[PDB]
Amino acid sequence: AARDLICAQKFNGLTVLPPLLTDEMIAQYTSALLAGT
Amino acid sequence: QCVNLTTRTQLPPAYTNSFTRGVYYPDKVFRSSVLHSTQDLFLPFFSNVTWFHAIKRFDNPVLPFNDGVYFASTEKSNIIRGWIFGTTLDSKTQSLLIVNNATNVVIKVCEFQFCNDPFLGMESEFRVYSSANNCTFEYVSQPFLNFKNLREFVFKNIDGYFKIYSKHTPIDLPQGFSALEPLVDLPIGINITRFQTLLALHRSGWTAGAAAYYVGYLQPRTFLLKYNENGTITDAVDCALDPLSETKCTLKSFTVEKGIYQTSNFRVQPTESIVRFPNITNLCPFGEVFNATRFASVYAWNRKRISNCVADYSVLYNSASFSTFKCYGVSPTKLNDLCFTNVYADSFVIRGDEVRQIAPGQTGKIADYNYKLPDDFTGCVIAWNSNNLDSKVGGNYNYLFRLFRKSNLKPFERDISTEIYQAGSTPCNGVEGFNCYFPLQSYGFQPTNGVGYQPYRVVVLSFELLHAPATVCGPKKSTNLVKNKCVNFNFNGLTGTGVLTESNKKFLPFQQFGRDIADTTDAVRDPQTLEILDITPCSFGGVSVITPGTNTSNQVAVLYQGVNCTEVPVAIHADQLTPTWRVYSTGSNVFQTRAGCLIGAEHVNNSYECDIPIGAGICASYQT
Amino acid sequence: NFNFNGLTGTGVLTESNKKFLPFQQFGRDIADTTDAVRDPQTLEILDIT
Amino acid sequence: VDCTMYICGDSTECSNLLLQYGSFCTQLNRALTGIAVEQDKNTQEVFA
Amino acid sequence: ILSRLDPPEAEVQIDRLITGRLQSLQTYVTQQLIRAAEIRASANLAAT
Amino acid sequence: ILSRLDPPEAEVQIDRLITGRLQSLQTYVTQQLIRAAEIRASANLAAT
Repeated sequence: AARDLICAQKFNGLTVLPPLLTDEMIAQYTSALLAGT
Repeated sequence: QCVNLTTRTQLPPAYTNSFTRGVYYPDKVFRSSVLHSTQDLFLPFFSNVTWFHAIKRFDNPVLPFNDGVYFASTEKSNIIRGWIFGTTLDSKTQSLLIVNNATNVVIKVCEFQFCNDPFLGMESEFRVYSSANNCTFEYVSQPFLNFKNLREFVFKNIDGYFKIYSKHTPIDLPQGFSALEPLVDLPIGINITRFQTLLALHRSGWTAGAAAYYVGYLQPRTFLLKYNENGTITDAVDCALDPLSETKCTLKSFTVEKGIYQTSNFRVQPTESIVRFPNITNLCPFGEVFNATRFASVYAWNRKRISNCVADYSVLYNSASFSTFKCYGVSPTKLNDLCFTNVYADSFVIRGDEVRQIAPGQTGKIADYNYKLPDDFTGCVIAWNSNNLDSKVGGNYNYLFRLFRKSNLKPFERDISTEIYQAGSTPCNGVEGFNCYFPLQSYGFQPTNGVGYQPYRVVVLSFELLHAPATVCGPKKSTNLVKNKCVNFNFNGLTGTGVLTESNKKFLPFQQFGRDIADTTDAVRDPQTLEILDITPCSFGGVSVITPGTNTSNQVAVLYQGVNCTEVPVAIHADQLTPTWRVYSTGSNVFQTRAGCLIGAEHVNNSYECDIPIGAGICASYQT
Repeated sequence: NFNFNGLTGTGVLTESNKKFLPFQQFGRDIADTTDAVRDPQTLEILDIT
Repeated sequence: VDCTMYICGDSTECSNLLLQYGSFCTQLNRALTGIAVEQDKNTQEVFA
Repeated sequence: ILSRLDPPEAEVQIDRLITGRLQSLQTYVTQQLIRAAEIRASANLAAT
Repeated sequence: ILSRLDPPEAEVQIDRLITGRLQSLQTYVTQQLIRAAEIRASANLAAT
């Protein structure tokens, strides 16, 4: 059902790469800092 | 006298892993402590190279010369004097005879007259070619003459010269590096596609020695070269062998530190093409013109304007012979793709004697008096005799002939003049009399009239070229479609590449195309059956290389990006714009990630600190 | 300013001692320019700056 | 960005004409690589 | 345009189109660099 | 080119060569400016 903007811009020579760090790890870091402080 | 023998043994092509042989200086430039890159016809490394053995026994086969020969000869006692090159090595064509004499060579590109085998009673019993002919280009100069000799010769014939890059290197193959130099440049400039090595055989019947030789070929390749403090080449690197070599070539270095690098791109390289087109509906009658029971008269030939049909010239050459389509401005096979407003077809009947009279700038009775043709007419003509039909038995006093007129006439008009002609000084008053004449006469055909006066129905298919969409252009064909494959398509003039699947979109009855917010086609209504399809072009992505430090090891890991490797080219020969380094899947631990999937690394349930970041919460390291 | 066999140039000419091979005609540098030439009347290797 | 297929699709005839412009795509590619790595660098220093 | 007329002037058209598209690509790249620099500065302030 | 082709046509190719050199040294100047700005920021931090 329909094409996403990702593939749409994909099929003309433009690509989007994913980040390195993820939201779960970011939340883990935040929780660790909060507990420590 | 040319001799016979029956001593030969064969062998399938033996192979060795050609390590580092096939290098030569490509120019006359001097460099020091400089690294350079080149790209030309070259012998690939670590390639399977044929071994031919010649040792009674006797081997002088005919072998091709596709591009060039990498010739390595471990030989002694000079069992070979000279060689020959050419296109056919027969009498009719030119050939080359480069025979390295005892203290010379002779060259000549010219006609010969060959036996199958040369020799002398060392060839002055010149039965290379059993009869003497003239020759053009000759050259005489000083003699250019455990295994210890390694005769390496590269035969190149480009730019109209003979690039014998000859290296008398004094030596399987030695694992090392050794380049080679040009020696002679001679501008002959003929085809030369086949050659035969010639040898020197001396008697003890006849006697031959023992020798070995090899054959190689060159392909267009990109190479990297290294120069030491002097102008001597030390090492070379191929840029199409392995991903490590590709990384070295890209980074422009001989040592690579631990890291991750990008080399090239990747696409699907589609297969075949699809030409969907709509149907064909409208036809116009040619049977009514070519099969009329009562033809149009010579004076009242009918000028028919053609449109609102299709131009099925496909069925226009499907008539029996005698079709004088000495046509103007178009080929017959081409005809089906031209378009005109008004094809003013003319149809009259003329006795077969003067069929050639009606043509641009032609003379004759009807050509100067009845029907004079334009000198700028563009169109075809179809003629055929109607001796069987157009003449009736009991006396054809029904049909009529016309023979006369007053003066010349313009191109492209109908003349039906039947009036009295005023001939002399006396007036006519419109009646036959004093210098007066009435031109009309009838056929009166009995079955006896001869071939020249037998009818030949000439139809001048006058394609008058003007500006219309011209429904009558020519029939269009179509094919069958295949789904779920990388396909080039052309939908009623809309061309493109992609895959086609089903959909649920609801088009309006009068919409054909379909565009997204990005202003490009996404759906097409196929003409023959009124369905809806979704267009998705073929996938693609980049290529990244993962490797530890060169000082540590040599293994590498390769990553694909953004491609489900349920779809990675398992490949037949080439369906991968990655430079075809697919690896076996099961044992190499193919694992689907969120950044494509990886081939070459295994996965554990452990956890450590990150060494090399790959992406999306994953790392990699060279351990264990 | 000079022109050796169609090769134009300008500068101070001096004797250069790079071990040119017989098939080597002239010299080039890293920046892809002419550096050393041989006289096609006396056959001596020279330097350019 | 994929420069060649952006500039002229898949027309092989054009790719012949692009050689006469010199190295005009690698600079763009390396600039994009630099910004891409800088993003992850920034996130890592700000959070770790 | 590849199948209407002669190569000698079809190539003129190809050349001009190539020039225009490459210029547009250059403009976009420069804009991206500027925005990246500004974001970098903001990131340093946030880290401090 | 001067010894084989007329200035009536030389100027077009030398003109494209000029403009190519000008965008070359122009993006060169632009990246020099960007590097100078980031270097100035680093120097200010070092001074503080």
